[PDB]
Amino acid sequence: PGNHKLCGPALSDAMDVVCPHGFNTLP
Amino acid sequence: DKECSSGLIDSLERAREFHGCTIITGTEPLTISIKRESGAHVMDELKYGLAAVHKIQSSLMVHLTYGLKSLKFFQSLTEISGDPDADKYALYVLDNRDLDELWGPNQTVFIRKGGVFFHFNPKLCVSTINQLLPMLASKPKFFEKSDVGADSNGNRGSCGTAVLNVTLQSVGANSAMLNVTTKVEIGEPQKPSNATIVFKDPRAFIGFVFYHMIDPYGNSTKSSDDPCDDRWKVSSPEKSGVMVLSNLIPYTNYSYYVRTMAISSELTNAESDVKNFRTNPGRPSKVTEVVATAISDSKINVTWSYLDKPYGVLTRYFIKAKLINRPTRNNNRDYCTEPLVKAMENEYDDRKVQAGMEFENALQNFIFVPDDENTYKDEEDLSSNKQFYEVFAKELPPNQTHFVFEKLRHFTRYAIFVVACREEIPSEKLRDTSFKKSLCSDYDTVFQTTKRKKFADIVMDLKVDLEHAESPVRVRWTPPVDPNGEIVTYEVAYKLQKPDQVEEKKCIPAADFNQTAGYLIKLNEGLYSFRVRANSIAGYGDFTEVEHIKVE
Amino acid sequence: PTMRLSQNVKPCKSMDIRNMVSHFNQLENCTVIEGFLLIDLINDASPLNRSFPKLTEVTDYIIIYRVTGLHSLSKIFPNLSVIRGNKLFDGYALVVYSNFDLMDLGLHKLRSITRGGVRIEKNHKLCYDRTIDWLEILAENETQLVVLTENGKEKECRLSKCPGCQLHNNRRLCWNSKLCQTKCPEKCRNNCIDEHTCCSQDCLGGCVIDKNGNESCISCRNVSFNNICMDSCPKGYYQFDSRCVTANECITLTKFETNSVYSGIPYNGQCITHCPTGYQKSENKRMCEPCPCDKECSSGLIDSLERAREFHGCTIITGTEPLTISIKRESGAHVMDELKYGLAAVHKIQSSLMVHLTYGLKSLKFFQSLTEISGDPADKYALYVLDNRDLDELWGPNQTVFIRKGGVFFHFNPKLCVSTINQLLPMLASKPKFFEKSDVGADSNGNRGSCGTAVLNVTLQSVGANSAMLNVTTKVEIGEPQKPSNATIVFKDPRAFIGFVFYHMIDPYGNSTKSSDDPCDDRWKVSSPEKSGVMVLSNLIPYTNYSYYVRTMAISSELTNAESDVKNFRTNPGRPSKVTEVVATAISDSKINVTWSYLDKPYGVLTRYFIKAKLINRPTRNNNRDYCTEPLVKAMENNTYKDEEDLSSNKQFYEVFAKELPPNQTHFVFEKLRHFTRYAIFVVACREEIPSEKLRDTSFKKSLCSDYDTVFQTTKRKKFADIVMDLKVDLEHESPVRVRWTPPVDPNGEIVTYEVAYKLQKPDQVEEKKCIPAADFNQTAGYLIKLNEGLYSFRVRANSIAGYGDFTEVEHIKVE
Amino acid sequence: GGVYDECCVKTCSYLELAIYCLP
Ligand SMILES: *[C@@H]1O[C@H](CO)[C@@H](O)[C@H](O)[C@H]1NC(C)=O
Ligand SMILES: *[C@@H]1O[C@H](CO)[C@@H](O)[C@H](O)[C@H]1NC(C)=O
Ligand SMILES: *[C@@H]1O[C@H](CO)[C@@H](O)[C@H](O)[C@H]1NC(C)=O
Ligand SMILES: *[C@@H]1O[C@H](CO)[C@@H](O)[C@H](O)[C@H]1NC(C)=O
Ligand SMILES: *[C@@H]1O[C@H](CO)[C@@H](O)[C@H](O)[C@H]1NC(C)=O
Ligand SMILES: *[C@@H]1O[C@H](CO)[C@@H](O)[C@H](O)[C@H]1NC(C)=O
Ligand SMILES: *[C@@H]1O[C@H](CO)[C@@H](O)[C@H](O)[C@H]1NC(C)=O
Ligand SMILES: *[C@@H]1O[C@H](CO)[C@@H](O)[C@H](O)[C@H]1NC(C)=O
Ligand SMILES: *[C@@H]1O[C@H](CO)[C@@H](O)[C@H](O)[C@H]1NC(C)=O
Ligand SMILES: *[C@@H]1O[C@H](CO)[C@@H](O)[C@H](O)[C@H]1NC(C)=O
Ligand SMILES: *[C@@H]1O[C@H](CO)[C@@H](O)[C@H](O)[C@H]1NC(C)=O
Ligand SMILES: *[C@@H]1O[C@H](CO)[C@@H](O)[C@H](O)[C@H]1NC(C)=O
Repeated sequence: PGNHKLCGPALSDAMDVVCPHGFNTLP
Repeated sequence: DKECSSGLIDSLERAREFHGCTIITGTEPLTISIKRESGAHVMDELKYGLAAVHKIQSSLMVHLTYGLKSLKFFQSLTEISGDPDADKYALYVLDNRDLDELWGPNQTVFIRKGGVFFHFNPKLCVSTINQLLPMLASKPKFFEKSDVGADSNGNRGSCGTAVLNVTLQSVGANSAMLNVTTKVEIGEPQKPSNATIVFKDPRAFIGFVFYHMIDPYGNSTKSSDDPCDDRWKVSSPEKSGVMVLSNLIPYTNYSYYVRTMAISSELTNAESDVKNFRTNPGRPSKVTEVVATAISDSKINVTWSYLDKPYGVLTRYFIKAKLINRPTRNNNRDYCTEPLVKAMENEYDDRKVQAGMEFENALQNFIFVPDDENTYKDEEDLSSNKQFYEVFAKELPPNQTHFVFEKLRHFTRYAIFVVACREEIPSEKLRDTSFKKSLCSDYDTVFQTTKRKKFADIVMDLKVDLEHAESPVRVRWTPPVDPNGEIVTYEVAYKLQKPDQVEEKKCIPAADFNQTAGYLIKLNEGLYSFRVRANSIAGYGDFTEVEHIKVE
Repeated sequence: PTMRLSQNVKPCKSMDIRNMVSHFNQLENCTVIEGFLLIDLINDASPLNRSFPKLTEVTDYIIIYRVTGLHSLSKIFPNLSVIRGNKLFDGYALVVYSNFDLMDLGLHKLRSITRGGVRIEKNHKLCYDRTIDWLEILAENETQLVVLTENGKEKECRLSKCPGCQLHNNRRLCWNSKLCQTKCPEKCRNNCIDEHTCCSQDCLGGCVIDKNGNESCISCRNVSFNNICMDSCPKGYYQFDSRCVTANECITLTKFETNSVYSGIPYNGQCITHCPTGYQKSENKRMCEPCPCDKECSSGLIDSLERAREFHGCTIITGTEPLTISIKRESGAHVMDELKYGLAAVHKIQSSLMVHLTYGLKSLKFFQSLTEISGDPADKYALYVLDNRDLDELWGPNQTVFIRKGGVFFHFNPKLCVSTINQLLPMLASKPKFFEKSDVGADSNGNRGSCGTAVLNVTLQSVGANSAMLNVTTKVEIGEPQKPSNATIVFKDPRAFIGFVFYHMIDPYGNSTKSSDDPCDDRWKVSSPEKSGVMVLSNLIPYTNYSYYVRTMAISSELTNAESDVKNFRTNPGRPSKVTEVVATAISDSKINVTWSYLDKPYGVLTRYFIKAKLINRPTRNNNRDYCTEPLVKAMENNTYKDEEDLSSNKQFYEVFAKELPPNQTHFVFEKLRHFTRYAIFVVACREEIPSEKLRDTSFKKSLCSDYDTVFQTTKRKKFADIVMDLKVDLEHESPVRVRWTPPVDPNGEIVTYEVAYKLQKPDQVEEKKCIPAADFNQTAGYLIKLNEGLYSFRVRANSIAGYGDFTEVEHIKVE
Repeated sequence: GGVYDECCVKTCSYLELAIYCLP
């Protein structure tokens, strides 16, 4: 998909679908 | 013309003072500062007073007003000469709460000199200011920030409302649903087809809120002259674009409209047109004040009326008349010993949503790392002897509320019913076979009795007898067959054929008629005249003619 | 007392459970987490077969976000006891957000939240939520940061049975159907084994009690060291978030922030995170060296105080971007102190600042470190305050930060009394005497909230049952102040003043607050302005609770108005209402029963019921028609209060039954009335007499009793007796027969006619009857008769106004 | 950078969001 302006829970859903696994951890 | 004084209008009565003033003069500005406490009819009085004026000599000012929605009362106003408030401002508008509209849309005013002033107008609409641009004589390209408090006006009164299609799918006799066919993008659309209306965040969009009410004329306006109004029943917000209404009045003319609810910080909104519908012909109201009177032993007059709501259109009146089981002998106590006279009886709050908003933003930014025969149809039940109908039914047109009925059983109490009914509406005929029904209303009983007959079935075959002709005299007759109700006693009577003798009389039950069909008495020697009457459950009967015999 | 800690302390720094259940192994054996802890993005928490009771505390805060496959938070933490709240995320301490599988918490082991608040949100499946008391688990000071919603309990969660378990605020206190909540005695504040058995207050999070009777604190009130609790650390050991730590280990230890890993600073006896004002961390980064202190930072926007964390320690703010505090909050939370931490360093800034769309800001007081903004643009506006529905005041009385350029822009600040703005003038370069009209809303700010105005007094001076009048006690300094102090109500210009206005309403409870701004929804009645300070009410409902208040309507664009508080009074008794649904019912020819009620405003202490019954003349013979023609077969029927029922002249019946009855009664029964006579009936309620009335209104106006109205009833039909008597028949010698009797002494009303009847003893014969309108019966001393030859029997029945009387008995006669 | 700054403030795209999707 192209350009994005996601906000609200939509951004969380978009992140979840963009990758089903893997985040660098905060520390 | 009256060229009445300009100056301060601090209250409505001052406008009342200047009633009918076509012209207003006085170089001092016309100042409008009504602080009335929202008690309605502020606009009405203003028009009553000021609607006559067509031209203003000096400038005019308005500020600190309470409860004023607009200046629309200036119906006659045409132009402002603007004589100095100063030369800078022909018209001045400051700190006007609740104000949201200027002169009538089809009207155009002319401003003679200088500029205007518009700041601190929270409910006034910045776009509306530009409408004054052609009105000014100098024809400026736009009103500058110095003149327009754009950031200080309309911040919770925005107006860019996209029109919203809204249509029902159907309606019952008591309910309806609304289904906004216009599609709204809650997230940023990323440019799909059309998407004419949009919001930057689903959370900021509370949902659709529905307004509806009852209006036979379908002309109720959106706004109200009194800012406080409740004619519109208002419901809870929802986001599915569909709502269901219930507890509605059958076949009632309604009016409705919907609006978008969003955070106050958010300033985009959408809005629908005023639309109406009717709510199916429902159950009719039962007939009103039905009453009847007997015209004869065979005839009765029946009357009624329909004052209550029809809840549709009356297809036809339906009548049912029945013979109840005829009044029966009350053997509890004796007749004869005592006779009977044949008597008879008868604003929104956003706090919680925004609190969720910002906390969620911070969190996400932190986490991530890099009893009735309802057939109701005309019919008659005819007696076996065919002298009367034990039941009668009839359809009648809905344009007359009285009728007469005949060929009833001569003596009896009757039970009758009248009911109105509605049509087989197309919305219902598709499945009005799996019961459903409900076309016709319920009803109430009417009880009445017919009059007594021409004569009380005068007992016939009267004769007098004597055996072994000494033995007592005997009197014989055939019992009545058509008395007004059950016969209760026979009243035999006779007189001696001489001057000043009384004519005796008797009473007796139905005894001994089976044995010999006649009564006997050991009457003394002489010549007498004989007659008889009988009495039924309908009290007294009537007498027969005379017969004569000599005795010894 | 110095004493043992429960279980050995195995501390471990902050850890994050992310993307995998396996990462729980990282949390092995920790008695405490010296930091924050979180669990997120575990969609399939089913493999959680292992639990960890060893841990009992985590210091900073907890967040649980977007986890499914987990039922109750207790599944992972059986024994988590306390949150020390050393750092508070978004001010909160407990956070659980958007976790669909979460129906329960079940954390019946936690005992104290040391600071901040709790936040469980949009976890739909959650149930048994409100039964948890969170006001007890927080600190006793002002700490109301409880936020709970979005669970659909009204339909999805009706399972709140609980055991029977303690019940307060009209519902049980629970975690689920099994685990009931428990408060230890008010002396404790959650430092207890159970509801009553508590250790020393040093034992935060409860305690373990040794079988030998030795207490064992689960956590220390102040600090810990070597599995012991003490009030202060030994010399040479710095305090680190729960415990005493050497300087070297403090250096090895670290405290985390959103984008930093700061190492511990052993300084002035505490393992400091970063230096205070006037100090800077040395290039060795092992201690804080003194400085000046001054520090520069970039401008920007502050949306949440979490971002405000980033601005701590900045003495200067640069960048042409207008600074904008844009925070909001459910309540008046820690925002003030957290912003104190974040901004107390800044004293100078390059560009202007705006505040808008903000909630919960009590004031700008936290900016006291500021001294000058210097302006920059937000074009040509020095300071901007727009739509902040909680801000009311800016700074301390002595704090005044100069503004060199631009004009202020204040709007929609409904709780900010404008008088505060009038203070801002000397800090602006032009030192003007007034603001330009486009600068500050004259009514868009402070109008909705009181936030000020001068105090005022008033007292009711006299009252009637229908009227009252009031009188202000405060002074009024019209023009030049004639008498300073003692409250003034100053109006520098007499032309500005107009007059006092009074408000009032009906209020049984007397807690209507004050005038309401919105159109309609008003219930107060306003009054015209008046000068003397005294005004009169009338047409008031008697004996009713009324509420009122007073305020100076004279705005005249003058901002020093005054206002009074609400006050209450009661009208005088007045006059009682009429008795309701009064009904009288016949019981016998001499007995009646009457019932009533008083379903209306008493208008005074009801003191009695005035029962009165007056005998009325019975209906009399009407000479309109001769009633022999047809019989009237049956009867038809439809001021100074005083006692003393009365009896008849012949003493046969009561003539009057004016009686005293208490308000206690609702019905009464009557006896010894006369048959077929009509009685007019009253029942009137009466109030007490006012102390003033019994010495001022004695002569007249009474009004102690209500209005009388007539109810009517008849004694029924008389008994059968006394119809006719002395019946006998005789002969004149062809000779006429004569019959005799004496008329009834007290018939059912006056005799209408005699009704004689006779019958032969012949079988099957029906009798014959005749009337007599009393004729000259007694002049002839008997009625006259002519019959045929034979033997006969006779009867008579009375015919009177009440209709037919019964027949008298028979006797027989022969004629030849 | 923070997502709320990199998204919902100024535009962005998935390929930019992929920076976060690192196991
Ligand atoms: C109704 O829908 C039509 C398209 O079907 C659209 O052109 C029109 O603008 C809509 N009108 C309103 C008032 O929504
Ligand atoms: C009614 O709602 C449904 C979805 O519930 C939608 O598909 C349909 O288009 C709506 N009707 C109209 C006329 O838009
Ligand atoms: C609607 O019509 C009724 C009847 O003609 C009229 O009384 C009423 O004033 C009308 N209202 C509007 C808003 O047109
Ligand atoms: C009633 O309606 C019938 C047709 O159904 C018509 O013949 C008759 O004239 C009408 N009478 C009145 C009084 O309207
Ligand atoms: C009797 O019946 C006739 C015919 O239905 C009607 O015209 C008349 O009004 C009735 N009588 C009364 C008193 O209504
Ligand atoms: C927890 O501590 C025990 C010793 O008490 C140790 O054997 C075990 O390995 C530790 N847990 C882990 C996950 O290493
Ligand atoms: C504030 O100023 C007043 C005089 O206006 C002074 O009396 C007071 O001591 C000052 N307070 C502080 C904390 O400086
Ligand atoms: C109002 O009360 C004061 C005492 O509080 C009294 O001196 C004054 O006369 C009163 N006003 C009137 C008009 O009686
Ligand atoms: C105003 O009333 C209060 C009590 O409500 C009283 O303490 C005070 O002295 C009064 N002030 C004046 C000036 O009467
Ligand atoms: C306040 O008044 C309301 C009615 O307006 C009443 O329901 C409530 O109990 C009152 N509360 C108190 C504390 O008086
Ligand atoms: C009188 O009426 C009252 C009405 O409540 C009833 O309780 C009482 O028993 C009655 N007494 C008599 C003697 O009728
Ligand atoms: C009514 O009076 C009786 C006797 O005097 C007394 O025992 C009772 O409590 C009273 N009831 C009421 C409601 O006053």
